[PDB]
Parts: sequence; C-alpha cells; structure tokens
Amino acid sequence: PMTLGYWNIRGLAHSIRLLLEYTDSSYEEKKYTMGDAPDYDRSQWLNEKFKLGLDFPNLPYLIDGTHKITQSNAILRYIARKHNLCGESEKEQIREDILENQFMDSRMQLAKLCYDPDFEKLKPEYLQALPEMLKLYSQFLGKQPWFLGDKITFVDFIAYDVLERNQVFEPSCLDAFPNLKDFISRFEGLEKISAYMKSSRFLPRPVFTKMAVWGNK
Amino acid sequence: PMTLGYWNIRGLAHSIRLLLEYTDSSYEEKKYTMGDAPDYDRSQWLNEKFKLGLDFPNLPYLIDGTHKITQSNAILRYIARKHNLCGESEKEQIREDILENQFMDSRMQLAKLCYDPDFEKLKPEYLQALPEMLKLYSQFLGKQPWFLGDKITFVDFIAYDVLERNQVFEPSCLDAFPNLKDFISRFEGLEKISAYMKSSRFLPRPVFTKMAVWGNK
Ligand SMILES: N[C@@H](CCC(=O)N[C@@H](CS)C(=O)NCC(=O)O)C(=O)O
Ligand SMILES: N[C@@H](CCC(=O)N[C@@H](CS)C(=O)NCC(=O)O)C(=O)O
Repeated sequence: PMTLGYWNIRGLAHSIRLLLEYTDSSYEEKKYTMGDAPDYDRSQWLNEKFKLGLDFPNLPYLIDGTHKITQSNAILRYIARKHNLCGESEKEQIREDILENQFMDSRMQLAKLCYDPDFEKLKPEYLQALPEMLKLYSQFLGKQPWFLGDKITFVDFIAYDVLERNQVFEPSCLDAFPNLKDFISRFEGLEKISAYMKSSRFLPRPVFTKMAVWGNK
Repeated sequence: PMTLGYWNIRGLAHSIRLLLEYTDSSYEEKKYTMGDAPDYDRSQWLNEKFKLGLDFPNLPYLIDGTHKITQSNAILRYIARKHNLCGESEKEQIREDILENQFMDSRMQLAKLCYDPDFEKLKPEYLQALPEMLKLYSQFLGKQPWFLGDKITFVDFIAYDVLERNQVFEPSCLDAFPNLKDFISRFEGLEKISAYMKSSRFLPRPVFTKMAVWGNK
C-alpha cells in the first residue's frame, strides 16, 4: 500500500528502506532507472514527476494515502513517529537534531568527492580527514548501544548508512573505532535487518547515481 | 548569557539571530572575522574551535549553559521548542520537516552558484530556474499567513532568509507571487523584527563568506 519512489540505487533511500523493514511497514517500491552515459536519460521519472500530487516533486518520495512526502529526512521522521522511533526528552531531541544534520554533511562530503571528475586526486585528502570525522561520531556514541541512548531511533538508520558506506569506500576506516564497528554489527544483527540483507530486495549497490565517478555501478 | 558564535556575515546565522530577537532571548554574539583574499585567514575561529566543549565543533554554535549546540537547524529547533514555535499536529510536523530540508536545498543551490568561479556563466541558468522554485513555495503557502498555518514557527524564519536573499540576488523575483511578497512584508513588520532591522546590530550583509564570488561583501 505505501509507495516508496526512488532511483534503482542505494543512495538516499537506503535508510528509509531499512527503517520500513525494521518497522515491518507494508510497502512497495516504484523504482526509476536512470540511463547511462552520455545522456543519463531521466524520462522515466520526469514523465510522472508532476503527476503524483507531491508539493515539491523529488526522489525519494513516500506516498501513504493522503500523505505525500518528499525529503529523505522528512520521510524518515514520518515513519519513525508512527512507531515511537524518535527522541523523547529535550536532550534526546538535541542529539537527534545535531546528528541528523551532521550525518547529512558527512554524506555530502563523500558524495561531492565521488561525483568530482578529479576524484583520484581528491581521494587521498578525503581519507586523510576521514579519521577525524569518525572520531567525533565515536566519541559521541560512547558506550551507548545507539546514538540517542538505550533505545534505537531514526538517526541510527542514517548513522548506519553513512558509516557503513564509508566502510565500503575504504574497508579499514573503522578499524580504530571498536564502538563504531560494534554499532554496525549490532544494527546488521537486528532480526528484521538481518533478514532483509539476505533477501532479494536488499539494494546496497550501486551506491550513487550513474553520473557518479565512483559508486555508479 | 546565551552565546551565538558565527562569522561576521549574514549566512547561516541570519534565521537564528532573527529567531532570538523575536523570542526576546538573552544573548550575546561571539563574532569571528575571516581575513581577506588570498589567505582567507580563519585563525580567529580555529584558535578556539576545539576549546568550546562542542561535540562537533562548527559555525554557527549556540552555548546555553550546559547546552552546547552546532548545526543551524538544531539551533533553530532548540530555541523554538523553548517558545512554542514548532509544528504541533502530525500534518504540521510533516510540513515542518519537508520545508526545513527543502529550504536547505534551495539555500545550497544559491550558495553553489555564488561560490562558483564560473558564476557569470551559471547565473542566467539560475535566474531561469528561479521562478519554478519560488512557484513551489508560493503554492505550498497558499492563503495561510505562515508556512504551517495560522501560527508562526521556526521554518518561517528559515523561509524569510532564503526567500529574502533571493530577492537581494534578484529584486524582482517575488513579483509574480503576491502571497510570498506579503509574507516578506508580514515578517519584517513583526514588532521585534521591525525594531531589529532598524538597529545597529542588524547584519544583512555580507550574505556569504569572503570566499564567495557573489555576496562576499
Ligand atoms: N535533500 C533532498 C535531495 C533529493 C535529491 O537530490 N534527489 C535526487 C536523487 S538523490 C533526484 O534525482 N531527485 C529528482 C529530481 O530532483 O527531479 C533529500 O534528501 O531527499
Ligand atoms: N550544516 C551545517 C554547516 C556549517 C558550516 O558549513 N559552517 C561554515 C560557515 S557556513 C564554517 O565555517 N564552519 C566552521 C568549521 O567547519 O570549522 C549548519 O547548517 O550549521
């Protein structure tokens, strides 16, 4: 019944798909396929982009009855609120807001590099600064099993996505941080998540769109 | 007592400064001045970046007692929650979330253009796509005085910032949208906002950092 539209890629829909699975949500996916170089045909999407009743047509989008939502963050919060998967206390909300935006910045840093034609030259510099960024996430998490504390919330799904994808970009980046590796293991260990990663529906690749220099396939 | 730290520019602190003024908050600002080209000296900030107790040192930051916050959105939400300036119903929260992220995207589109070395070439294309962007916000707003309905909330402060700065970029951009123009008038007419705009503390310029091609001064 619920419809999740996005490109046939991991991208910004990864956290959403994982959350919908964890919450045992009833949904189907409308997958759009972008054409390859040099045209990068987006007609499949453009043909129905303005016919879905979306206020700000974009991908990903979630349709749930009269509720038509865009903006990955808004979609995650929407689903999470339906299952009590958001911060409750003032402190929990603060941590939630900070991380949501921080992770988005980290996500953009990786994306900017991966879409840069000079990807090769700029990569050494990225991996250089990566331990610094990871250290901050490691310090914030501490000995808590999840980012807001004892209870898993939506940011943990955003957290898993950016961290695990940095691990795919560079296999050894999380070595120095046991709690970050334990976090990944713990998330992938969850019943619903483990089952999903084993199913045919799991879509870990390609990481980015066909227009990417890295992660395009 | 409350401390707001940021560059001596409008940038990401505009919405926050306006919100603090509207809420009649008690605060002081720690201003950092970037050096001019070609060095763009950032030591004024870098010399104390890691001495503030911030979990993810960044600008802007807000210090409120034991509460140290980074990420403009998280700062706006923190302040808003203290003064009943957030969406309440599920529908309001959805509009709030969609707008927060959507306005951030619009903010980035303008900044990407303004920091691009090929600003002159890319400008006509931005101005071409501008009416479409503005149209969407106009349609969403409707006849409501504020973005979430009858009550003003934090997203209205984000909205004013991105809408009004596009107006500084192109004075005539809001002409075709009477409701957006009225929104701008309405916001600038609010008691606390009107008074703040007449004060010496008001900082509408420069729009971006000294590194920008447009709005650097
Ligand atoms: N900030 C938005 C970004 C949305 C976005 O850039 N979507 C890309 C794919 S990642 C797209 O192709 N959107 C379709 C369009 O703009 O027509 C979100 O987080 O959802
Ligand atoms: N997503 C962040 C972006 C923060 C950011 O880019 N801050 C720039 C000025 S706009 C800066 O100079 N940060 C200081 C630093 O990174 O050390 C926010 O919205 O607060």
